[PDB]
Amino acid sequence: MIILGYNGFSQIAELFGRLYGYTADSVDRHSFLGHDAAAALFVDGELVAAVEEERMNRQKKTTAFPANAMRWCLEQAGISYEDVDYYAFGWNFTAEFADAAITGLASAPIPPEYKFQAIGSFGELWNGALGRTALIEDFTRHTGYALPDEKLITVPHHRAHLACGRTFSGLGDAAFLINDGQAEADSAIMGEVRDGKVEVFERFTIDAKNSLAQLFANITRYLGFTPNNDEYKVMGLAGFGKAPDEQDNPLLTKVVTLEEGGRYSLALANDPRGPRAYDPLFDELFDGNDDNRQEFDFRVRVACAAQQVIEAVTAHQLRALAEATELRDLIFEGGLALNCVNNTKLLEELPFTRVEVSFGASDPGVSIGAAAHVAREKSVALTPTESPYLGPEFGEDEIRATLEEYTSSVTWEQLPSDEVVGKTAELLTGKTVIGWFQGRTEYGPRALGNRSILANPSYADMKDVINNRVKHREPFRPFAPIVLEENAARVFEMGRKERSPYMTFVFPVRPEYTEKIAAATHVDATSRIQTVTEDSNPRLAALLREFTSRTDVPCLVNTSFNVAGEPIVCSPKDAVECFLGTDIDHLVIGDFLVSKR
Ligand SMILES: NC(=O)OP(=O)(O)OC[C@H]1O[C@@H](n2cnc3c(N)ncnc32)[C@H](O)[C@@H]1O
Ligand SMILES: [Mg+2]
Repeated sequence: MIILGYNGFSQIAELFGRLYGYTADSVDRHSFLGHDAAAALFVDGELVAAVEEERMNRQKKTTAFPANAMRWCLEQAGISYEDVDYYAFGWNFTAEFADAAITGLASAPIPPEYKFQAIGSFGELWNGALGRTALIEDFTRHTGYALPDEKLITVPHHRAHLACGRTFSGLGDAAFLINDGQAEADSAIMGEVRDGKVEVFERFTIDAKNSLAQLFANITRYLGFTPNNDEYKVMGLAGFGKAPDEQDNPLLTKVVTLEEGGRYSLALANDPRGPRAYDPLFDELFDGNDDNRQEFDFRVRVACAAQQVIEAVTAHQLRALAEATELRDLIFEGGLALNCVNNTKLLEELPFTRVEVSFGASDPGVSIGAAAHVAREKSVALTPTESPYLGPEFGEDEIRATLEEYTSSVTWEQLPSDEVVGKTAELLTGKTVIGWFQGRTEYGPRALGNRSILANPSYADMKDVINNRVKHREPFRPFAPIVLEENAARVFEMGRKERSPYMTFVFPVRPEYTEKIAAATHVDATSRIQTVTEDSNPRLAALLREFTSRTDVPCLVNTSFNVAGEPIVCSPKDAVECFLGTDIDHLVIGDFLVSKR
């Protein structure tokens, strides 16, 4: 039983650019489905391989067919397209949905002129990208394998999110919340998993016009940031501000309405100007004009408001789900689980003992999920696994061959394998920013110490220094720390958590370490931490013991290894080209210590 799950449409790029004006140069360029195209391959229940097409084609959140990733996934498992039993697509645009979607459109309080325009666009998206026919054509043009209808199973988007979380959570019977920007028809659902069987409580299912995630997205656009690429900047800005009273939160009274059964709805959900309608309504709530919106204290006030909406709405949803079932082990998946601040708050302030958000809570995870969903259904007992390190590895010979292609630009020494960790630790004792390239490429949006820039957080000026050594760093972004699992409770206020290996939860820094791990903390006194063990990342675990024995510092800064708007480096080619395009001191890539000439 070989099952491959994927996500992408080659024509989705073209169609949104034309129909909705969402073009490659627009701030709305990441705001259409198919973003975070990828492949994930299960052989006999072991998740053998996975990587996002953004890492291969080097184009961020690429909506493309994941051709290079599917190539690589098959190569890793040493098979071809024809050995795969079922392909899993992480969207389920069936005829039944399209039947309901038109029927829905027909039945709506709208001038029929807007109705023709909408139904016709949905047609262009249907025929162009979404439909089972477009899919089979799209696959067949790109792989060269002609995909038998038999071998293609489309998974409901939200169900694909669910399948990702279950694969990595460790749990059995669990409650769950999926809350993403938009699915086929829903924007969020809740239910439970009991003794293998998923059950959606349809009573909580929120429609796509009442989208909590896309409200935050509109807010991100409002403040001159890229919606669907820069929402953390809002979360980030909520750090420098005080939350209003919930009765004093303009967005929580004139935009969002809390309904019984943990439901909610939005003013201007049915306005046929689309979502851009909220732009002037936001000016009418926050003094907004053309010399105040992209300002700081403005950005901060809004941010706090938006962040509180997020905290407020999701809190309601989960309260409801509390009575709806007995279970207190929660799976939170979908893109609103990217709000790591909010994730901690749900855990601590609500009745769920355990809350598991995976490194694939976002759409990148729906490629893994799509495959997992089909497998479990095929009674294929799934080998439990916690590892995000699912992408391309590189040998000692492939790195040495790449560094020789750059003899003119960099020098390098090849250290003995088990001395590297200790030599990098000695460097890291200084005001030194490091490139760290080891093991298989990590999956999802956060770098978890295989394609990382590392640095010593103990020096007070290190924040300013990292941002200066790696020019081309994207602003409004705080630095996150790595720590060994054992030092987590000592250094951070963990509450109900004993470990956070994916940077999915934020935690307050205890006062006795605030000067020691400064660079890896926000002004909120918060760190989006990655716990590390000899089991999860032995080389990374080892680095920390060497670094900590020398400095008595328990944490290293771990920030994504990339320039602005470029995705995380995948190849060693990628790593060196980045190292040279930055003022980073050194690059430790496998057993090699690269320096510049
Ligand atoms: N399925 C689909 O359409 O893609 P998806 O599941 O990846 O959507 C993620 C959604 O979460 C929003 N989002 C991203 N980061 C966020 C954060 N920190 N807080 C709140 N919303 C966030 C983001 O703007 C987007 O609306
Ligand atoms: Mg999604």
